[PDB]
Amino acid sequence: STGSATTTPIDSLDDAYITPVQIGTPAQTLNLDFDTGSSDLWVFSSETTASEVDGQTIYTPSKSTTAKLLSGATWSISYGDGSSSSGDVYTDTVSVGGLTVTGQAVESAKKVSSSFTEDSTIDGLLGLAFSTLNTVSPTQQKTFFDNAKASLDSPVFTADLGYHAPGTYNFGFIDTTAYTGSITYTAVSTKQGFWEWTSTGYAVGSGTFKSTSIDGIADTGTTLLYLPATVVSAYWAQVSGAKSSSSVGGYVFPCSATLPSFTFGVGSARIVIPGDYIDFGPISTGSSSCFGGIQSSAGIGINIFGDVALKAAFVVFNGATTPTLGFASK
Ligand code: PRO
Repeated sequence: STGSATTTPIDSLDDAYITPVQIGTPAQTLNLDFDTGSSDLWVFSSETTASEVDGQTIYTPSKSTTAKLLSGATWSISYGDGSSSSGDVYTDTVSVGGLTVTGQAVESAKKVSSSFTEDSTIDGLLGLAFSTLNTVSPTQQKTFFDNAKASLDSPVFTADLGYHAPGTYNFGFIDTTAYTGSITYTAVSTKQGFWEWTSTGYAVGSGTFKSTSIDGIADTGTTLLYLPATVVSAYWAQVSGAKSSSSVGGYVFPCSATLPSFTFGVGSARIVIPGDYIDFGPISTGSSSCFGGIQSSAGIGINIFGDVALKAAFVVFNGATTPTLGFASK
């Protein structure tokens, strides 16, 4: 089997991407944030505290002939941005882009934090990290990808995120028309439950490439690129007027600037992030200070190749017995 679904930015800054997912029978279509940095499939639902719902489409298990309460199971998750959600669990039929899994754990939110309530475009998350991170207790549950795997033509999914444009998540096949040149594969560690890999270095604009190992995670659910303070300082030093602002919460730069590109290494390959991708626009409406798309990971504890980096590439998440990550230009 295979699946193929279009993923669409939620706003003009590509803050996140939503992908339609069919849940239950008859289908209830919810727009989920596919997140390679977590392992829970959770939704706004008929159980979500009413005051915490503001425009989202909800899953109503009582209207699904295939929904079953997973008795006694609960879940609770906190994300790197401080947001959180929790609730109970159903099993139901879930389809993404034509690929169907039966008996998928669908985690129904009873409570969500304010950032979720305030984002009316996101009806929940679909986790694509390793199932060892799944938060359901007392019986941990599998991700959609892990449940789908045995039916897939090939044990892979691919992320092809757009810059200010729709893109695609494919399951079970590599679309050889969706990238240019070759795909370069690199080793993954699952020790922390993430798609964790080691970049071979970086360059700023037209500068020389610095060979240096940077361990980090491929995370479609994080907007920005978070790298060591040394690397980030070297980048912003090339932008006149750029500085780190504790009041704003990171690097800002004059909106009149032209940003250099940023290159990261994947083995002997090089992925170039255009300067435009690194511009996240005014810090507040009408400001002439703009927020940077490359930020320090120093306060986070892990480097994160988020959407800023990933949308510059066609990315293969290879979930074979020995997992790997592939990157190609596009
Ligand atoms: O009552 C049940 O089975 C689920 C688990 C606790 C909350 N709701």
